[PDB]
Amino acid sequence: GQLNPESADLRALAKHLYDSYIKSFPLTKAKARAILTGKTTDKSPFVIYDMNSLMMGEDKIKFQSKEVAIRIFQGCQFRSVEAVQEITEYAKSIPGFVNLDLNDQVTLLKYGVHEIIYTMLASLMNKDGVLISEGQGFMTREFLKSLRKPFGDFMEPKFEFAVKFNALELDDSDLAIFIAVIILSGDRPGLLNVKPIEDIQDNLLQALELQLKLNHPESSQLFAKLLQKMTDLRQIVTEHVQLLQVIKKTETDMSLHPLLQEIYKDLY
Amino acid sequence: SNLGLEDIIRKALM
Ligand SMILES: *c1ccc([N+](=O)[O-])cc1C(=O)Nc1ccc(C#N)nc1
Repeated sequence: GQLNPESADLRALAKHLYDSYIKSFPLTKAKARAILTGKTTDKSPFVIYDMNSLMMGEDKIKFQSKEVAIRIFQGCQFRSVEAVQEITEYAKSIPGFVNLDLNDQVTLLKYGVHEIIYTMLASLMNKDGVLISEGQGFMTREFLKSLRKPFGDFMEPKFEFAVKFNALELDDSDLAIFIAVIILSGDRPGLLNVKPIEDIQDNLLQALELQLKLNHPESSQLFAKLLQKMTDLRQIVTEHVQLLQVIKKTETDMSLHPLLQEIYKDLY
Repeated sequence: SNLGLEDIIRKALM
């Protein structure tokens, strides 16, 4: 590798994406990691690890279909509108994106927002649980897993991804390019002009590859390992359709504590 | 839900 004009431009693109990333996403990985590792003295979050601590934490949890799981999905998808608008605003900063066909812009985003939301949810997760209520609470992984079916199986595949994705130790500089690569995926069904999309992603992939070489000297094949994580992201999104059919076939008890219903609406 | 998201995205792109 050499520091030539082309590498200089790729560093300028990584900086441009990072600055736009910071403007668009107020909840960065660094802020989440500071809370999870206790480095922030300003927002020590409450820990919800069982039904007893859940009812003691009624203070912090701040509060239309009939099925509980459907109402959870409707609510978290409504709560996720601000994230979708932030991802869409970030996409406008990707050089060449707004020049693409408008129908392709909508198609690229409507498939991409789900995978990006899961990527940023991993920043809120460690092996023990996930942050909720804007970092004011901490919901443990095993407590979620212990809830009655089908709710007990909702989040566990996401924790398994998050543990493997966080082991790559990406920072917000890395994530800014990775998010842009996800958006410019030429394989989305219904795309009209795949060629101009891949031309942009080719540029983003070069900028990502150089960023990872500069930022992670002790990671062999980090570029490849990170691209393989997109397979795990896609499978999680795909399995949400299957999760709907599990609900329509469960005639057992589907009632959930109202505080738990509110916590799930802050997830995805 | 899907066209709802497409309309959210269309409005945000304006
Ligand atoms: C919302 C709240 C909680 C969960 N969960 O615990 O699994 C999921 C959701 C949700 O709406 N998830 C979701 C919606 C749409 C798509 C897509 N495409 N993937 C996932």
